[PDB]
Amino acid sequence: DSTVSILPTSLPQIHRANMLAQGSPAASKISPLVTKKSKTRWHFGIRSRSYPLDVMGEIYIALKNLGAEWAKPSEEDLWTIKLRWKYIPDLMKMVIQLFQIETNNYLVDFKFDGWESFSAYPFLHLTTKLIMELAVNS
Amino acid sequence: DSQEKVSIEQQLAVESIRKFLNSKTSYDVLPVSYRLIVLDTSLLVKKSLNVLLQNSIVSAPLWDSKTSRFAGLLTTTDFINVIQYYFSNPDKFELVDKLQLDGLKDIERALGVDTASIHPSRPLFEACLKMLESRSGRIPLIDQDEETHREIVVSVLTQYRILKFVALNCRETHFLKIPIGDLNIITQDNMKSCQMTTPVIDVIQMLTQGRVSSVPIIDENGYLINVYEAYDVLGLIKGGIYNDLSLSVGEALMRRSDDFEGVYTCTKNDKLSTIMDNIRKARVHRFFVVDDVGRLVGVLTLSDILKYILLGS
Amino acid sequence: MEYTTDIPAVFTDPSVMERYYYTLTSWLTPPQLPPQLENVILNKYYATQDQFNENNSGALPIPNHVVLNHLVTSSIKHNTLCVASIVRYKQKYVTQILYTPIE
Ligand SMILES: NC(=O)C1=CN([C@@H]2O[C@H](COP(=O)(O)OP(=O)(O)OC[C@H]3O[C@@H](n4cnc5c(N)ncnc54)[C@H](O)[C@@H]3O)[C@@H](O)[C@H]2O)C=CC1
Repeated sequence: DSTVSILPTSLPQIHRANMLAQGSPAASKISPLVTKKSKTRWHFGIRSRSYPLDVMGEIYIALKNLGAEWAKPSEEDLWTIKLRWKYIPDLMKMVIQLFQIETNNYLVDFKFDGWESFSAYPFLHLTTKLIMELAVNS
Repeated sequence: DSQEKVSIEQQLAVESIRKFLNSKTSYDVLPVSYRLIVLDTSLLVKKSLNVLLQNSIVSAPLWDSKTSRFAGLLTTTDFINVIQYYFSNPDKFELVDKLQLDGLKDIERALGVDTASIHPSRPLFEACLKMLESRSGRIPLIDQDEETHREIVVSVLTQYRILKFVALNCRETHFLKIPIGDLNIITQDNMKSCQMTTPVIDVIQMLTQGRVSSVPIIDENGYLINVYEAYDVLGLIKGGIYNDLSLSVGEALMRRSDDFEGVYTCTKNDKLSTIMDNIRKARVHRFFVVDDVGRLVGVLTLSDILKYILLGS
Repeated sequence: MEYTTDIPAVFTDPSVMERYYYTLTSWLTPPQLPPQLENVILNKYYATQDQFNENNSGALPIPNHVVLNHLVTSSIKHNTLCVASIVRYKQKYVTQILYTPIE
């Protein structure tokens, strides 16, 4: 019934072999493109080997040089930065949080918090600026 | 009587598919969780090519970080333009190598060459219509950001995925038993084709000249041997190519990856039931219509299949 | 809240954290990482998506609602940064990925 087929000469192995039999010089020279699709390892935020106050110090310096503002933190939330960034609402809100993985291993978590007088790309672009500023200052 | 029966079940199957498209939104086609890959426009064309190949995609929305706006889609057409510009301007290798995605518009100007979207909540039928008439195989799903009041890409919807979505949900496709030859939906007239010795650059020229996704490759006697797709251009440009420009299509086709899924063929006596079966089981973008002995008579693309579903014979 | 560009003294002046240590519990140290934000979970969330589109296994990976709007990163490759955020669209979930160059 079905006359739906895959054209055999369209397959790489037959196409190559026909080109080689035709004597073509480029048959042996040209190799098939092998795209090594390597699985990327993903992490939330960025990790740091420095210690809490040092890390928190580094982050604030970056924030300040990048022109951001932030709230005054209380005793219960020292490792939380409630910030605002200039970049129709005008100011983007972010919440940065420091977590502990191990005694020498810490994670800097970045969270989009909204807008003040949906798409994550403005947020993603800004964190990009922030991540880059932090890498220089190291 | 039996041909009258076949005919009524076809109408029945078509009308059912249509109702499904009118009852669903583009949003419904979306997986419950999925990835959207967007490229900043200041990224190198060179590097954006690697991004597409690494992630098994052929398209990506563009984002302007300076203006906070989306800036259209990167597609194989953009890479055609770069190839054509370079071929015409082989002195400008350095410019092409350092070309950024936001520099793509200047390339277009130098060559003298001239985007639909849809709100996800809109009927899927309407998304099919807009895509057809935009003469594109893709439609960006754009909504409004609740805060910034800005246009946001939710996803990109392809013809293949829409047709697969139909196929998966609607097994009535089985009752589409009228041979495609009797449906007048195959393009037979003015087939743009080439031979194995045709320079790949000229085949690429045919791609933009005809505004088609592929060029069938025949022999002296009209037998279908292979096909050159716009997709193949990515493989051609990969890793920077200069000596491999004036190459023949036959030679260029050796760059094809070993996991190339092949070219699909059918005859006039094949049914859409079978066609939808294939779409449901594999990523097939077109079916080249051949005769008893394998000579090219025509082509049935996803746009032809979709056009029939929406509009009829 | 009131906003200003003045870095909290606790990170610039050793006297401040000293006072805390000395004036007679968990708040002196950053909180432990929530199980939801563990990279082993984040990538099995990635592997189940890849398992459905390349092999068709089980159901799609619904993200835990905790991780929504949090930055995802990977190693810098070819001077290109690759960041992401898992965000809500109606009842669906979009992992919005951005490739930007390091200029
Ligand atoms: N640069 C452009 O404007 C381009 C536009 N497109 C458009 O994308 C839409 C959907 O694409 P697909 O489903 O891939 O269909 P397609 O791109 O293969 O569609 C081209 C139309 O002409 C026919 N066709 C295909 N190849 C042909 C050939 N080699 N010679 C003569 N006719 C040929 C098809 O049956 C179809 O009716 C179409 O409307 C197509 O025109 C595709 C590539 C480039």
